[PDB]
Amino acid sequence: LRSQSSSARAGLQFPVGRIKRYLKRHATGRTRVGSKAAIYLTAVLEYLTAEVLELAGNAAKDLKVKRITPRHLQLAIRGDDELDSLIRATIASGGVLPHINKALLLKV
Amino acid sequence: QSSSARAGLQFPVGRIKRYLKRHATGRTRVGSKAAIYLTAVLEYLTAEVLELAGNAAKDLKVKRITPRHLQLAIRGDDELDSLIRATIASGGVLPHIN
Amino acid sequence: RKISVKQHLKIYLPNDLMTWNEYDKFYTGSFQETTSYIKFSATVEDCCGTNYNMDERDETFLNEQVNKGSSDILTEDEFEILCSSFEHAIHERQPFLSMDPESILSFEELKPTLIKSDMADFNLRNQLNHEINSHKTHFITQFDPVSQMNTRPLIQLIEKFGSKIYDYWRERKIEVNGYEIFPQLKFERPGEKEILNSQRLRALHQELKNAKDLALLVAKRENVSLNWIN
Amino acid sequence: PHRYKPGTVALREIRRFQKSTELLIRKLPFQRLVREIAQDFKTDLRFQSSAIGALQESVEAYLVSLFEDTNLAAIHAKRVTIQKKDIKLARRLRGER
Amino acid sequence: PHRYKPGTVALREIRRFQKSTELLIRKLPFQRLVREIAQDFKTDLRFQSSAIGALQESVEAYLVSLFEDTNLAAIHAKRVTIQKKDIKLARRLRGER
Amino acid sequence: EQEDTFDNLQQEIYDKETEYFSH
Amino acid sequence: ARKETYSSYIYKVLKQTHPDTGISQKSMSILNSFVNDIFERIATEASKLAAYNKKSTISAREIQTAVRLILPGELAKHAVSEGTRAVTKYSSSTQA
Amino acid sequence: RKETYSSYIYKVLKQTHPDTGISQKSMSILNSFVNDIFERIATEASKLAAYNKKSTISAREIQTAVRLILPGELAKHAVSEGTRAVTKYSSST
Amino acid sequence: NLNRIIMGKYEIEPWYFSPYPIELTDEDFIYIDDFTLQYFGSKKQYERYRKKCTLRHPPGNEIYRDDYVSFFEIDGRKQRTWCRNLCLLSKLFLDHKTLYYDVDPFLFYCMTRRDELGHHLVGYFSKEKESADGYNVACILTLPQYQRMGYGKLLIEFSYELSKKENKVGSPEKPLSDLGLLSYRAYWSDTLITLLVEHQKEITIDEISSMTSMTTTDILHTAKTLNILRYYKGQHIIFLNEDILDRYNRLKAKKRRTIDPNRLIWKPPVFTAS
Amino acid sequence: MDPSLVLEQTIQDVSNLPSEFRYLLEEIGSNDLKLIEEKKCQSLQREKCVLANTALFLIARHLNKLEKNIALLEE
Amino acid sequence: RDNIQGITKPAIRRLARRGGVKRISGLIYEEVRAVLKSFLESVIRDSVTYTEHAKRKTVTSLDVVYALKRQGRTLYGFG
Amino acid sequence: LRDNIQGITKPAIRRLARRGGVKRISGLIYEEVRAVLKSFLESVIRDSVTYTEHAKRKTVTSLDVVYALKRQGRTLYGFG
DNA sequence: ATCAATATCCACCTGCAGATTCTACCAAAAGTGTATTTGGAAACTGCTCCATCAAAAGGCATGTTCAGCGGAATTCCGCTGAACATGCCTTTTGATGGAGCAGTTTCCAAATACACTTTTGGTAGAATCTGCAGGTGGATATTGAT
DNA sequence: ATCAATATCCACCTGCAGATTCTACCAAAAGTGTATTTGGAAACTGCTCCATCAAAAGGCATGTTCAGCGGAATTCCGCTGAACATGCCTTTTGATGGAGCAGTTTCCAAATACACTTTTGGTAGAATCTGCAGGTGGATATTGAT
Repeated sequence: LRSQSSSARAGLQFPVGRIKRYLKRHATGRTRVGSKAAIYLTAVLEYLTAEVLELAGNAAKDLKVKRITPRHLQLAIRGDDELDSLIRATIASGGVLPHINKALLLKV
Repeated sequence: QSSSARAGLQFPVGRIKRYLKRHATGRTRVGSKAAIYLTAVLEYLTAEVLELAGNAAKDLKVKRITPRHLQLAIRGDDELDSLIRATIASGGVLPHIN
Repeated sequence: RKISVKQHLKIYLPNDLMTWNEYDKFYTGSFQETTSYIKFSATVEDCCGTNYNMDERDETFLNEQVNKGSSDILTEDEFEILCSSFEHAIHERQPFLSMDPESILSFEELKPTLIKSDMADFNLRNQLNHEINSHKTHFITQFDPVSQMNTRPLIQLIEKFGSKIYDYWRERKIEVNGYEIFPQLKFERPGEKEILNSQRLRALHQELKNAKDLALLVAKRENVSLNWIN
Repeated sequence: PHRYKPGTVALREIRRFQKSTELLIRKLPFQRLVREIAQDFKTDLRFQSSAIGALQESVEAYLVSLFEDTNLAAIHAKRVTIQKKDIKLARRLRGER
Repeated sequence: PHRYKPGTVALREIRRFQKSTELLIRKLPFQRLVREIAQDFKTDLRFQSSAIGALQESVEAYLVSLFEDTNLAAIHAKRVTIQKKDIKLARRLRGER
Repeated sequence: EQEDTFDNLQQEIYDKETEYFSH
Repeated sequence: ARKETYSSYIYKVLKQTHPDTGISQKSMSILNSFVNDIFERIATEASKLAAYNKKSTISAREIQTAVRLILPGELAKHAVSEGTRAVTKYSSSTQA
Repeated sequence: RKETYSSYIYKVLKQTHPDTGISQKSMSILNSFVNDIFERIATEASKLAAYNKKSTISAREIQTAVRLILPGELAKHAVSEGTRAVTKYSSST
Repeated sequence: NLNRIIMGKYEIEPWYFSPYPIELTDEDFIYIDDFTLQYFGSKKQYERYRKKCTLRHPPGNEIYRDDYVSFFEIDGRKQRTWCRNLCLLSKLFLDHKTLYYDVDPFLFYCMTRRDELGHHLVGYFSKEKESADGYNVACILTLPQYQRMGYGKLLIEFSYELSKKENKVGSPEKPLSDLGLLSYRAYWSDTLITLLVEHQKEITIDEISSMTSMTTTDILHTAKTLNILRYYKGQHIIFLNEDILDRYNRLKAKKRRTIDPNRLIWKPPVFTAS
Repeated sequence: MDPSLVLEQTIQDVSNLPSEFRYLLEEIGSNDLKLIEEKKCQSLQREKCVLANTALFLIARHLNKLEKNIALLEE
Repeated sequence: RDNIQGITKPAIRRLARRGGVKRISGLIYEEVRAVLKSFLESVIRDSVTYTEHAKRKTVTSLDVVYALKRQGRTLYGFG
Repeated sequence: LRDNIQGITKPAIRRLARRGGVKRISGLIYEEVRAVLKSFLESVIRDSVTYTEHAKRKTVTSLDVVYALKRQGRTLYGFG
């Protein structure tokens, strides 16, 4: 709509110069190709935007219109997509997968 | 004269500095730190080697071979966790039987 | 947006919120089923034998016109078979027949060819008859059609009547350039419309031959069961 | 003077507590352990709350995974009581000599 | 004929392959099986035959990995043989993903 | 008048059963 | 008192996914650390791969293979896709 | 077309017992051992290189790194020797 | 259409326009028999084949018959000539295959019925004699003799129970038949509710590759057919659903003619020469 | 051609006569249980040699190509 | 001093019934607190070295959690 | 282009478990230890081929599988 | 306790690759000076935030019985560790053999560093309101006495 | 098995952090318009590698076996936990209290890039000895049945 773009070229959603001086502050090599240094918008987006669609139903199931943390690494190791990298995430009281042995219940 | 002999021990310096140049993002650093940074291999590379040779007293395998090398530095146990990560061309394992 | 995976569970109960006119005389007769399955190993081409039959167009000169004063009785069952033969009794020896129906080769030089020719190795059962001694009865299977208990050998159709078989077999190749009444396919192309011998296999002449000697008496326990009625 | 079959309210405790993520511990004796065992190496050292809490629950996760682990090790040997050296070899097999 | 006892001649064969360290597998069925399960998700990917040397010692590495800890699981379980939930416990003990 | 090849042939199969396909 | 605030972008996109939806803040810092940790580790890997390729510019494509490899394959495909649709609108140094 | 390091390891070996000999699975395998312990010290350098919170790097990061990565007695006498050698480098004016 | 097909009982106007007059471009009235089902145009060779009757059961190998029908498995390599020619019936009609090479090894399963007039050739679906990409079923056709009973849908009840002793997967191929969908999912429809009525335990969707032999790229594809994938309750829940309370009453109160896994004899072959 | 391609033709049917072994011999010994009591009746004879004939004809239609494979692989 | 019994069978009653075991060997105490303390004094000791060479004898969580991110079980969430 | 499986390869166990000090086995875990070997290694060789196609190579190297083995995280001797 | 056939230990003896320590050749990171750096060395200030008590109540030890559950061995069996005549792709064994290297060579896209630059996210931090973690009762799920 | 005592589900509701979201400044950059540099790309191109190609040795491998011992299933002594009522201890949530840690200053020790100049640590190399794996031969462990 405008000639002045904020890199409006991406419909963009993430801060850009911040990732560029991120790129300047770990910067082991000297060069990361700059038009392809705009791919890092895909570097952020994804599973965080996957969990926000993942975390819908329980929040209304426990009748809660905003978000609280603790139901999340439970579904992470339950989420078969991310669970391979989801080992090093440990949370301040964000939980476990709780599970009871069926063999614990002797039905007596 | 040499950065071995100016540093006065066996090893030279600045190439490993260039490796930490090719490791770098602060992009420059002091020349005088590097020799003790260079020490880290030395004061490592002792910690495994002739520790074999207590077994050399009674067997005369006077060339070092690889499965001879891993015989009792493997028993030099204080680093040994870090070398379960060490893999190797046909290393070998030993008993602990119950 | 993703799709499901293994290992999971299912919640079951809880609180969730004009008929063509001519087949009746064409097929009657019954098939015998066994109580078990069938092993079948005979080709469908020799179930047909020849894939050749001849329609009304030439046999309106002969079936109701020549049978009037024929000395040997002339049917149709003897004739349609013999003129189906010799196309394959000569197929080894003119694969350059292709280009011209003027190059049909006449019977006067088919005399040493087709008289002692052998139709896809035709005559294999008569030298198979002498050790089998089906000499009284006549060599019939049901893989064979029943048109051989009635029909007669190849000689005394030729050497009584042979000068009039090739004759109208000749003129009706040039109108199609030598093709058959059924041109075979579009088979000029598959196109569109319009050291091992020396170790173990030498029992191949031992483990199928160990019953060929039995095979001369696989008949004999039924070849003994025949001469009793009459 | 009436009680049900012995063992039932533990199941309730499983439900609520593995369901829970509220902590357990007084901060003080835990960090008193860390201070007694760290002041030896240099006196006058302090610490921050997220460490004690997360360290607590992380080693809880450590142990409680070990508890279920040797649970199915005991019923793997078809029993319930785990041993010491069961959890030792599991954790040895997790990476610590 | 004379026949050795079950186990103590297994003890010398324990000592025999402990006395071994050497090469395990043949070249061929391994290299082709991994080659064809790579052939699918890209048509024919070359392996350095030297790196097939690296692959043969690589599959040495996986076999020594899994068999050292299956040894240790068997000596956990009070059992002479090894089986499934040994390796299940070891794998989730081991972190497959 | 007709039972001659009928009785002098039937020892072959028990001469055949242990002959070839028993080994 | 000298920081950056990262819950807003996911906050805006969370309401645009789920219409009136708020946040808890701890997970914000959890996953910001999580994403830049796994990002910097694949960065160090990618730079070393760009060292032992002996050619001196890090690309989109090799780190993209990294987020095809250790990122999981469905959302890896999603990653390639959304990066490519980003770049196929990253061509407009033009009028339309 | 490469450098070697094991020659330095040989002269260290004659500083130790010069007596022993060389197999070449063992010479190549000590070469790979020393190469990946070299990259190992490079790696723990990377992590300090991150969270120094610094931009131009000190030498106490070197001393503390060789203090911090490694077990008790070998690393202690290591850092003693390393300071000793660089201080005698410094005395070698 | 051209040169319309008088085949057995009920005729058809042929579907793809003229691969009956490939070179056959002058006649009108075409007479088809059943056994080898020869595509005879012309008149007075065909009743001559009624003199030529030697076959009361066709060349089809048998691993099955029920009370009613029998099943055919067709090695087209022993009988060479005709065992290509049956798709030319399809090439007039179901054009979705190739005649590009006179292809040697390719496989079938055709189909028949025991009629007291004789064995009744009643159609086929396609097959491959290999192991490449699913290689069981590609093209569904219920022949223009007769369509409208249940065997009009029972072409695809055959690949899967072969896969039991075969112990690997069979998977349909890309030239689909459009009406075959109302067999395709319709066959796989009640299969999902089979181990649903029991087995409330954990299922893996390749344990139904040990139950139904289905591949991962397609066992999920048939899953979302009944959009059966509710979540955010604790797992991916199949959601036992009130509409489907019918046909696991109606599969057992309006039971339908399916087969038995025991009465069949087959063993896996060996692929040898090329 | 070679000795190697001669086995390729001579296994499959060679593995199918055992199917013919496992299919044919049974009904020879089945249609004959009732008849010795007689010792249909006068017109059933025409089939009993026919199914014997396929127990006779079934073997030489192969040898017309088969036995001459020995001669070309020996010369 | 000897406050090892801060963690005990009430503690591991909760955090061991959470394991789903029922009957502990009711002398697991010393060794579980041992491995607990091995992790903790190890991880805090090199955290302390970092931060008191950064000249600070309190410790944040980030350094200590990177040191246990060497064993990989990293807490996040407080910066 | 042999698109056939031979992966049920071998009870090599008979010294897979005499390298260690463990007694008799009787197995049948063969199939899945094959599978777990193959699955782990295919996960690491798609790594190596992605490396090699970053280098746009046809093959993976001994060096490349060294990159694989360090990056799953057990460091490899003998091969640089 | 004892007989007696297999398996291994140590000085001696022979092929077999080869190690190593340097000659031929190199080459390029290295040793020290000089300018200009600049972050940090190191100290100063600000103002803390990890440390000190006081009132009650809320969980742990110790119970007494019990007890559900094994702790260590019974009989069986099965299935198999140690045997085995006799096949197997494999292994040497060079050779074919051809084709993506890698190492040099060679344009340009452009990333990156340069200085400007219109606005937009870090924080100060309150309005306000507002769902929101939970107190208090109805319907009902679980579960023991005999 | 049919009550009655607990326990989950659930309804409706009670004083909050406190989210949060917002103005408001406000630093404060990240997008705007050039510069200078290359590393990318890639391309050319002998070649050495890898995948076959074939064949007498060929140590395992194949099915096949034979009669042993944990595994399974299964046993009573004996009880360490386990069920919670009575006794007791350190607590949590509220009040002050101080030397050390965030953030900020002046001087300095060291370092980039450069400019000189070179040894030396590096590569392919093949002589000599030789080290080592490997083959020979007598004396010493090691078990299964009687």
